[PDB]
Amino acid sequence: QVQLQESGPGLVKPSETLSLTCTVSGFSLLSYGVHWVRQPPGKGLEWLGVIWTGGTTNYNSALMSRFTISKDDSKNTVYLKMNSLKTEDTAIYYCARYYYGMDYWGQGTLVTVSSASTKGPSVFPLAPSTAALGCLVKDYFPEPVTVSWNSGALTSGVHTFPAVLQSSGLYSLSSVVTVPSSSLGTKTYTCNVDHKPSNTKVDKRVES
Amino acid sequence: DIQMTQSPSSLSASVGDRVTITCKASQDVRNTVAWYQQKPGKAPKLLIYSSSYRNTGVPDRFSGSGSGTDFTLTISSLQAEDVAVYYCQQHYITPYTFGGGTKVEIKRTVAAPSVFIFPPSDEQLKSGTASVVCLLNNFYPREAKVQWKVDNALQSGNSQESVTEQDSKDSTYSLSSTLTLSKADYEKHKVYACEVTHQGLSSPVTKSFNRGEC
Amino acid sequence: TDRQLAEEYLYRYGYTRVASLGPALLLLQKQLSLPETGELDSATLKAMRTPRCGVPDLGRFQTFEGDLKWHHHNITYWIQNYSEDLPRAVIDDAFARAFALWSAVTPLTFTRVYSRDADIVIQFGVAEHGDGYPFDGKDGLLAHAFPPGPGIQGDAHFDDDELWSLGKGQGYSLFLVAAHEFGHALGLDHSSVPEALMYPMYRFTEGPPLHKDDVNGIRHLY
Ligand SMILES: [Ca+2]
Ligand SMILES: [Ca+2]
Ligand SMILES: [Zn+2]
Repeated sequence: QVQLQESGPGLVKPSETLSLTCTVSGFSLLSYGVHWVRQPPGKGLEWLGVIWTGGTTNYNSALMSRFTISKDDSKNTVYLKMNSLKTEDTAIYYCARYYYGMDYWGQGTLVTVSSASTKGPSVFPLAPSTAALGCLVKDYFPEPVTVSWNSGALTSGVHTFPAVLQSSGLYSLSSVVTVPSSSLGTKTYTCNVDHKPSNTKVDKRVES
Repeated sequence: DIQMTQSPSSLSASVGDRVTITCKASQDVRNTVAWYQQKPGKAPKLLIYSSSYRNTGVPDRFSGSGSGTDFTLTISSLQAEDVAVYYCQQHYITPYTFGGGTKVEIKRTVAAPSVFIFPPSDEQLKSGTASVVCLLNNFYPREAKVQWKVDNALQSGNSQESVTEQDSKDSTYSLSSTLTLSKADYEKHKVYACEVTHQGLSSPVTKSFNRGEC
Repeated sequence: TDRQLAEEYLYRYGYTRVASLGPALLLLQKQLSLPETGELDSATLKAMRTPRCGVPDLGRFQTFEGDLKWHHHNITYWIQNYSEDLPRAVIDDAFARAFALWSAVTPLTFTRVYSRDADIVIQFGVAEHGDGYPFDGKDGLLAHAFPPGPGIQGDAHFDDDELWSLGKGQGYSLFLVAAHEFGHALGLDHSSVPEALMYPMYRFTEGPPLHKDDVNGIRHLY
């Protein structure tokens, strides 16, 4: 089973250097090329570069030679180093395997270029025939935030809304779920909030 | 550099309609064009490769054609799960540039929103700020008016909304509007109302609560 | 501008890293079966300018994956694109008659498919064409292929900066170059017998492309 995954710090400071590592499994970097693609949130995809099987690279001239790619075929890793980071570099970065098309992609990792310091969320219960309840993940930076319900159990009716930037400079979102109102005491509903850049997880149970 | 121009930048169609997206290349790019489908919060999926070949596990309704400078992606019978942004890319000459995307959305029947309101939690008030949230659940079309009324007095500039992307099963949207007052300003008033106007509601649905109770 | 021609030929095909230039020219003269004089004489220069396969003579492009031979016998190929120099049916056929040479002497069958899942993928391209291994323009090296294995391996590429033809007249025989390249795609390395198919330089021949050294070489494999 072919897999790719990006890892690296999300927050980086302007004019400093970013390093992402693409860890590959299920295929050989001796046999496939590996490409980097980025996408600013809500915008479209931009191609960054490629490292071919024999180790030569090619980079997008729009990146003013700030960006380089190396790999280790033994350890199944591809390395992206981009220095002199600008604000414009905030995006999701993907690594993808290319063979007549990018058929397998990483899950993408968000890289926020910012001087601001990281800050973890605060979780509050949204609590009041179908009933609705949820969680309010408030005042965190930078993105992303992961919200699951009942440790991954509850899936249908879950709506996690896009984040919102506030005059404080800190994001805020909400996850909700509609449930049968009969099952309000018979079952317990827990939201699991996961803001990794600050390394905080919170589980909140919601009731009247 | 080779430019790839996708048209249209978005389109709205119904289940069963046949959809056509194009992608023009600023210069000859042969057959080396691939189409990707990208669903929100997820990475792109290889859909078509070499102009006309269908990647493994891709339904027959997805089809690609074209060569040289003009390429077409066709969905012969659009299904509700096909909502996504669709990108084209050339891999004839570096940089392997992408098109700008084509957002495909669904037409469906009007579906009225289910409205809920959530008072601030006590844990939050123990910090000096109160967030009152209003929820419009699974409605269509996307356009909906949500205005807050505190003590029947219309509020402005102290809320902000957020809308999900079109659901891939029922083609509905969901929206949240969050009113944020300070603790002091929260306690100056009693009735907190959320009035919602939408095409599936013959008349505005209001959902409210009184502070010193709920 | 002749010593620089030699330094680039020797580097590209692997003699330089294995090795004054005398010693490296001696590795080349032996490997190509020329008079081993150790000098950049006329015959070595003639050879250095003859069109040939782009695959190195000592070493490889890179470290590949696996044991560089196919572990199944129903080999599937994909013709990914065509050159404008020949009708598609003529190109489809040249690749069929090129593969037939090899089935005629091995436990392998060649079945055409229409998928990037094929083991052998055939592709025409010019300069940089999607591998790390760009072609050189008109003449020089005419094609390259890769040892058996996953992904890029097993594939065969042809320099579309050349004029592709079949029999006599102008241009390089797509049938003969393909037959050489499919040798690389089955596990063979270059031969040193001037009259073998896996000999790296291009020679137009009618009559049988395969030579004793090729059938023996393909056999210690399958
Ligand atoms: Ca292959
Ligand atoms: Ca050439
Ligand atoms: Zn060769």
